[PDB]
This record gives sequence, structure tokens and C-alpha cells, in this order.
Amino acid sequence: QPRRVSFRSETSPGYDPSRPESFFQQSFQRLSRLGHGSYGEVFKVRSKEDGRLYAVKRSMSPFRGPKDRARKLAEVGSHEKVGQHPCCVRLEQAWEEGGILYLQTELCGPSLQQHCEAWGASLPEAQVWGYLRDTLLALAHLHSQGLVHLDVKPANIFLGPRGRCKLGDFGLLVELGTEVQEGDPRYMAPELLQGSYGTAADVFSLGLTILEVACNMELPHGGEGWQQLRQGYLPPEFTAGLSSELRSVLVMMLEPDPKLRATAEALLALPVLRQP
Ligand SMILES: Cc1ccc(O)c(C)c1-n1c(N)c(C(N)=O)c2nc3cc(Br)ccc3nc21
Repeated sequence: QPRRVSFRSETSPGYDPSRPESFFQQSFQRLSRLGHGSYGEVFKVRSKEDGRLYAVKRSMSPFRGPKDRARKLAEVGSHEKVGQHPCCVRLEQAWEEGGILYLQTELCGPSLQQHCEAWGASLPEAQVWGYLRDTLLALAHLHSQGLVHLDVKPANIFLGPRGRCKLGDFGLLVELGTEVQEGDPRYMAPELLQGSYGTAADVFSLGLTILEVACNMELPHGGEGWQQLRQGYLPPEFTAGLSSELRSVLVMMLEPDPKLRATAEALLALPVLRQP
């Protein structure tokens, strides 16, 4: 039986409990599969209730134990803490059935990773600035409530109409308070190695995210190149095309010291990052 999942109607017309098919198969029409992996499968679906378009992600295998169930269900809780924000993916409803967790969110466009692969070059700075502003707005929303995304990267930023984008994938989100999972080392803030976790980590990740898409550069997983991006100076070989304004903003975001690194509110207050 399907049960609703929320951390705040735990018990549908298109779904008959007498029928043996699952709630997902009975109340949704799978138009296409947006992605699949160890996390499970993501489908572009049309709801048989209101007809609007949504995206539903389901886990791959049933819950192994209580720890696995609580680990997967924690994403729903983190998504609720974010709340409704124009630059954050909105969660409609979440439910479990047969040890499988389903998350239904609004349908967004392609991820920033897919867009940059298709463009096959450095993104135009006009597109970069808008994506930097929208993600900073999302980060400022999370940071104001004491939340750290910890996985800001092109794959977790989804494009929208008119050059807008939304932040997604809150599985690694933690609430700073008086349980951290491993993140992508290519976008890892330098202080995370020493266990210093704070909202400043997201700003550094977005800095490397923008640096990657604005220069079409592959971020290193480790080594000397990993250090060079974290010593306070930018690599001149790929940052030549960057404008003086964008380069200065990246230097602010890539400050190795968390105490000195600028905040999302401070960056958004700058005139270059104000909505034109
Ligand atoms: C389904 C879902 C649940 C929770 C959550 O936080 C997010 C961001 C989503 N979610 C979307 N709302 C996507 C979209 N296009 O609207 C979307 N596309 C994906 C593509 C790949 Br490949 C892998 C995972 C994806 N997860 C997605």
C-alpha cells in the first residue's frame, strides 16, 4: 500500500486501492525517463489527477533496513526545509510503496550540465550572469534558514525559460544547528577537508560551478590543479576571456578562508549582480 511521506493526508480518484497496480503506475502516465542511476529513476510524467506536468523520481531498490529507509526519506525532509522559492525546485508530494520512495517535483528544463555539453563551448557571459544571480538567490534562501546545500554543481542546477535556472537535489543538504554525506570533490570548498562546514562552502562550490561553465574547463578531482583553484588565484590560461567584472566576482567567491569569503547576500547586493 502507498503511504505519504512528510516531516510536517498520510492516507486519489485515479488510483483504486482494490487494483493491484502501484499508485505511480495508476495515477501517472510515464511520458519519458529523464534519468536513471544508483539513486533510482527519474521520469517525465503527466498526472492523471490535474493533468499538469511533473517529474517523479523513484528509488532503485526497496529499503534494505531502517537506516536505508531513514536515509532516503531524509531528502523529503530537507526539501521541506527549503520551502517554496522561485529559484528552488518545488516539491509537490512524496510517498513510499513497497520500499520504494517517490518524490514528485515541478517539471524543469535541462540541467546546466546538459546545456553546456550541447553548447560545446564557453557559455555567453550574459547567460552566465543570469545563472549566477538565480543560484545566488537560491543559496541566499537556503543560507538564511541555516541550510547548506553542499552539492552545488552544474548537474544540480536546472534551466528554465527566459534564461532563469533553479537549484535542485537537496539530498546532501544539512541544517546548521547548535550528519554530513560525502560531496563532489571537484566543487569542494577547501575548508571541508578540515571538517569546517558552513554556508560559505556553497558559495565556493557555485564559484567553481560558474568558473567551469564560463570557461568550458574541466574541474580536477584532485592533485596540484585541485590546489591551484583553492590558493586564491585563478588559472590565467582559461580565464583570459573572462571580463574584469566576472573575474572579480569569482575571486570573491573563491576566497580560501571561509571567514573572509563573501556571502550570497553580499554578492547579490553588488551592482553588477542586481537585476537589470
Ligand atoms: C524528480 C526530482 C526530485 C527531487 C529533486 O530535487 C529534483 C531536482 C528532481 N528532478 C526534477 N524536478 C527534474 C526536472 N527536469 O524537472 C530532474 N531531472 C533529473 C535528471 C537527471 Br539525468 C537526474 C536526476 C534528475 N532529477 C530531477
